[PDB]
Amino acid sequence: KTFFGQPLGLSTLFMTEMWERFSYYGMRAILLYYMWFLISTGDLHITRATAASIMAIYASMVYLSGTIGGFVADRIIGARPAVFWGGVLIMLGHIVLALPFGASALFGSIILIIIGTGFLKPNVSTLVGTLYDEHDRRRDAGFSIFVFGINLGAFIAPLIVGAAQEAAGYHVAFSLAAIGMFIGLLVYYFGGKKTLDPHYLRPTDPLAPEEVKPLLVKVSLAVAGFIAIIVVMNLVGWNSLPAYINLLTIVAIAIPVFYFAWMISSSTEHLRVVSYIPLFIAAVLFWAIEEQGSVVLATFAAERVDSSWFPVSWFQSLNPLFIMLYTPFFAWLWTAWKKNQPSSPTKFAVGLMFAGLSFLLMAIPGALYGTSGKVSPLWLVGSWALVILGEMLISPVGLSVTTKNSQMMSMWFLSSSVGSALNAQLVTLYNAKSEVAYFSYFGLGSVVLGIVLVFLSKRIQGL
Ligand SMILES: CCCCCCC/C=C/CCCCCC(=O)OC[C@@H](O)CO
Ligand SMILES: CCCCCCC/C=C\CCCCCC(=O)OC[C@@H](O)CO
Ligand SMILES: CCCCCCC/C=C\CCCCCC(=O)OC[C@@H](O)CO
Ligand SMILES: CCCCCCC/C=C\CCCCCC(=O)OC[C@H](O)CO
Ligand SMILES: CCCCCCC/C=C\CCCCCC(=O)OC[C@H](O)CO
Ligand SMILES: CCCCCCC/C=C\CCCCCC(=O)OC[C@H](O)CO
Repeated sequence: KTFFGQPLGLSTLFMTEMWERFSYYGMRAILLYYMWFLISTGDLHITRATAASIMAIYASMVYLSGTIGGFVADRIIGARPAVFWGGVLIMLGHIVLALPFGASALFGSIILIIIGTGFLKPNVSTLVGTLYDEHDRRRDAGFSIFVFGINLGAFIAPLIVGAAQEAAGYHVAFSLAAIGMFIGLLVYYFGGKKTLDPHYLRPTDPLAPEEVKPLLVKVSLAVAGFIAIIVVMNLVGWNSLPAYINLLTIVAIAIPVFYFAWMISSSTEHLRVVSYIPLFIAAVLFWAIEEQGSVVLATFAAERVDSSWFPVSWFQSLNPLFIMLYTPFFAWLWTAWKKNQPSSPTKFAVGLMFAGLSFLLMAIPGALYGTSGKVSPLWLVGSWALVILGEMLISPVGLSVTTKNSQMMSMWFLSSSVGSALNAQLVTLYNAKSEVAYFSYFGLGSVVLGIVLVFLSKRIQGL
């Protein structure tokens, strides 16, 4: 008796992540429109450009805390309570938005989910591995099934939460995301006791008595500095929301920049570290375009599409839908393609070009029909079809390339945060008048950088 040939404990983690992703993407399917609504009622005193910028840097920070939660579980609290309390914090963030408050609660909600997701996201995946003994061949299949639950929860969420918003408003819709995470907690708590190893109720590499003080020193310096920077900013008058967004952008980009300067400074090993830079650049750019689906394309869906008969947030389901459609294809493909399968950097290259083609595609309707009318939903369908096609190329191979150390490995995960941070800047350039320029410009540029990468793709391979 199994769960698709896997240990029964996988079903518990399948359900857990499905409902967490449900809560996350259900919220992000409507959060932008929600901010638009608050602005329209004079409740939220920002521009739409700023609102969209918030979406991007919010994503960026969620990914950033994700690279930290694994450490916290392994060394301090344990993987299983990390997931649980991470879940509680996520639920609370959604609770906060369900309350009769308005713009005043946006910050508290965002902070809660950033921290909570950071605790839950990397450690659920960790617990999936713990189901299999070392050298169990089912491991790949198991993680593949787990990912399917992630995509599934991301697919039904905008459909259900978006419908709820249309029916009963934002506060009810947000409460459904909260309920979703709660379901995840229910199945996780009572399901984990039955099948998860008690070993992971505690940290696996707990701090040694001599390790505690320098860690405390380390984290307290970082906080002190961060606080100091925020102090100076307010003194010199750089205390607007765009200013803080710029600060987090800087932090998000400085972290990998420092790591690269750190590695390159500290002979044969070296060339590869330099060799990874164009790949890391290609990763950031792909994620940038891909992350804009919930921001720029969300705006385009709400303003430029004949979507009078269905909740416009439903467009956010296309991303995980195409992932699920493409997945069993590429599974077969990389297997059947035995003879001369492309290298990992080529995938990176072609992947970025596809993401670039997705934006180029979106430039056509405005150039052909103008940007004052509305166009068919199919333009967006085609765009997501393309960029997900690019994801199938670069995503399954991403951590594979970069692992050919500990900070270096984290940097694949950070490419997601940096592309999103870059988005916090670029996304403010998009509007009705600049639409055709925006898409063409960043579309062509991405393709060319993919063109460059394929030229470079052999030297890097050999290394
Ligand atoms: C792997 C999939 C490849 C997909 C790439 C591109 C395919 C889809 C392109 C979208 C064509 C636009 C649809 C035009 C249409 O239906 O007519 C409506 C007209 O009013 C235009 O707004
Ligand atoms: C919120 C809905 C779930 C019901 C749980 C009620 C218990 C309330 C407080 C105590 C919870 C601490 C649990 C920590 C933990 O590691 O749980 C995970 C493990 O037991 C199962 O996977
Ligand atoms: C451990 C408990 C988890 C419970 C999750 C939270 C959900 C429970 C109740 C949801 C509240 C519904 C929203 C109330 C509301 O004001 O709706 C909108 C109203 O203003 C008019 O449309
Ligand atoms: C199995 C492959 C099927 C699709 C081929 C891949 C993409 C190549 C070309 C797609 C079309 C490019 C955009 C042009 C376009 O949609 O024009 C539409 C009309 O202008 C709308 O009335
Ligand atoms: C592999 C996909 C191939 C798809 C078909 C080729 C697409 C090439 C260019 C499409 C964009 C052309 C739009 C028309 C346009 O902008 O006209 C401009 C006029 O001068 C404006 O007054
Ligand atoms: C399906 C595969 C790839 C399809 C994408 C091919 C599209 C080719 C070029 C993108 C759009 C062309 C730019 C149009 C343009 O800049 O003209 C200016 C407008 O008239 C006004 O802004």
